Amino acid sequence: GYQYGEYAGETLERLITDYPGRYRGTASFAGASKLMQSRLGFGYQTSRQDFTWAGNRSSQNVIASAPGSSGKFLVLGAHYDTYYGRPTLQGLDDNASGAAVLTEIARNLGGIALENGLEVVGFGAEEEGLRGSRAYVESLDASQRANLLGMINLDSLVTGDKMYAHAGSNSVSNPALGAYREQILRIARELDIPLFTNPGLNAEYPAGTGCCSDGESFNGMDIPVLFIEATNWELGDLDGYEQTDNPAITWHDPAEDNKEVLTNALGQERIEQRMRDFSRLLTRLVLEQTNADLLASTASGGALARQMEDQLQRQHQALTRLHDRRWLTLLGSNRPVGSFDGEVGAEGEVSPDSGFDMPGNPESRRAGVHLLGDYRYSEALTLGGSLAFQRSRDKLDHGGRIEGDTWQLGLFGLYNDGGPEWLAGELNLGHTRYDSKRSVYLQAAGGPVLLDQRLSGDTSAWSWGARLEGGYDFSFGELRSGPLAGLDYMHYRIDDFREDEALRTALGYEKQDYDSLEASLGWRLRGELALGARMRLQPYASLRWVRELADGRLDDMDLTSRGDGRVRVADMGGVDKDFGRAQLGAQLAITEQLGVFAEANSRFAHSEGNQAGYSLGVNWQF
Ligand SMILES: NC(=[NH2+])NCCC[C@H](N)C(=O)O
Ligand SMILES: [Zn+2]
Ligand SMILES: [Zn+2]
Repeated sequence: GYQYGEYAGETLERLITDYPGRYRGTASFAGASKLMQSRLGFGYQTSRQDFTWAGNRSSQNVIASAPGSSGKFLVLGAHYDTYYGRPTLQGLDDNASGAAVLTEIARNLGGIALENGLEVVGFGAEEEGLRGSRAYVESLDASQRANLLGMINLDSLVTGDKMYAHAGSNSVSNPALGAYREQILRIARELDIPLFTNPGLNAEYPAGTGCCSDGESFNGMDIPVLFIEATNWELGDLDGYEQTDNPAITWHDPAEDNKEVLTNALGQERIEQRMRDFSRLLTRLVLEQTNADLLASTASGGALARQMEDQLQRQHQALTRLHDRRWLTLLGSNRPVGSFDGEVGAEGEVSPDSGFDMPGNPESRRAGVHLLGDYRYSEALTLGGSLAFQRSRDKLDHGGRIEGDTWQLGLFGLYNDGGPEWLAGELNLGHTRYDSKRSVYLQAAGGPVLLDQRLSGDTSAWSWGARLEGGYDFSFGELRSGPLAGLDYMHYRIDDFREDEALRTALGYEKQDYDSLEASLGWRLRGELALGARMRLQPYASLRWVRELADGRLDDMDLTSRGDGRVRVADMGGVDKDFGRAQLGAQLAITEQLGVFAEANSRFAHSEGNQAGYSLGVNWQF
């Protein structure tokens, strides 16, 4: 997509060349307004609103609106009108740059969900005595004025060497009025964007505040106001009229303010760079202010929490698969009770990136240690334990990464009287420690990177539960296979953790107390192909369905952003409660003690959820 400000440059060129000399009662003005609406119409319900003042005098202003859940919109006003006594002559410095940056911001916010709506307003006939802004405020009713979260104004975004962003003249009463001024100062400081403010040297104007722009009408209410202009308050009468210390001339007039003249005197690189800086700065300000960044961060946090729960369930399903391999081994050559029968080994797993489902493209890989041991008399029932370690570095998108060491303790008892029928049981306990590193990559459709922040966090989550399986089967030849039924239960608990990073996008999680009840039914296989003097392969595969009787995994979490702290409901999507998983592989025995394996587990659902996974490990039975 287009970089930061390139689209602003394109729309500036179109505005200044195709429709120069835009003023009230002009066909060029109508063409310019049509162009203005056409530029920012992406993702907006643009609707020009004609107004009148003093009878015959009338004009119109472009309004682009984005629906907001909170019902309080933020207004980005910037007129596209030139001086009245300047017909058919391009006005660049006056507000062409402002209009270009405004359309740039409107497009960069297009297609983005916003908790607070954005109402990009392109004013007109402003040079005629602020008619557009006053008429817009007049059209506002009590509800709109109550819901005016704030106002941002643009004007003369090129000529001024040092850019400024000063709040309204009403900042003297409420010290908190200049909230937008403070936010834009913070963003400019954090993005290496030089942005001063009003020095307040002149007593005629309030310190840190501007005047004589669109927000003169918005000052009527105690709402944040932000004038964004490029001037030079340390030069001339300290009122910004001499906006540039360069030779140049300086304001809107026929004799100056032309594309070629500005390019020759101030350099095209300067105008382009200032337009890019304004685009990026205001895009970040609108993101942080309309809480669109908070909405994106909460959406990414919901995705991260869902993926963390999926990682925990994947780890415990890997533990149960290890138990299943041990049971496969145990179902043959029962051997005398007692003696030495402990087992140990390392197991690894590679998860293909084809799982998808979760928004982060979950490419994962598992590895770790595990222990085993089991003996009991009568050779029918044998109960034993296991001590497992696992570190599944489930990797998100845009550099996101989740990883956690895990300790697992299980007690399982396998019962078989030597016949076709068998049954068993199982329990588990897991004390993992996630090191969350998620990414919040928010960008417009075809637009540049609006914001790319990486959060970090540390959480410990416990998990317990129970399990049991069994069945019976016949066999043709040396290989057996038949129906197996099982019950899986795990009451995961993910403790609340707050992100270490101090940003707006950092989140504050909550305790997750949810249970998964995977009732199952399927078919299994088990055989022995003893090719070689010591090798005895154990083919085995499964095709079993699962139907949850409960939530399975938490759907919606109450999250609060560190920037604001309000209660935000984040949706992690639906929970696939109707699917089935399949297994495949075999187990080798290099000797009586050593033995490798290669199991592939592949959850399959026809509607949504097709996770896949491979695994290879070696057991030293000693
Ligand atoms: N001292 C100032 N605030 N000067 C800037 C005035 C800009 C003027 N309202 C315009 O739109 O062209
Ligand atoms: Zn002007
Ligand atoms: Zn202006």
